[PDB]
Amino acid sequence: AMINLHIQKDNPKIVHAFDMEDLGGKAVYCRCWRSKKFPFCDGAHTKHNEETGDNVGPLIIKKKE
Amino acid sequence: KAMINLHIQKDNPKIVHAFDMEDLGGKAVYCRCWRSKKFPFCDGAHTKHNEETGDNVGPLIIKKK
Ligand code: FES
Ligand code: FES
Repeated sequence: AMINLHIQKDNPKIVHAFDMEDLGGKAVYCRCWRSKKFPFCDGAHTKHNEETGDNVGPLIIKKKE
Repeated sequence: KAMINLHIQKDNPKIVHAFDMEDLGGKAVYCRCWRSKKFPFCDGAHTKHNEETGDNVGPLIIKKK
């Protein structure tokens, strides 16, 4: 069973590379591949966890202050 | 129907990782397939997942400019 079901299925390996300056003060990244704002988290993991019984959540990268 | 995460910290109801940009050093490669033995970091387990399921998931790279 696949993890990603709809994102850029013409791409054989979806990879996102960012410079830390592109994150600003905080970036919240999607790790469930259900977000409408992918690679960013939009809270779609909540609906996925409720329907499948999963426990996935996002990745948060922020500035120290 | 089926879950994304199968074995990582199943006692945790929502797996979230939060880092300061200083904790990344020069480059961090984050897992988005939940198959890595070094989770939240990518160990290349996505290649085996993509080969077996026909998926196209890949990691998230955050680096210094
Ligand atoms: S929407 Fe995918 S982890 Fe939040
Ligand atoms: S091991 Fe999960 S994306 Fe590389």
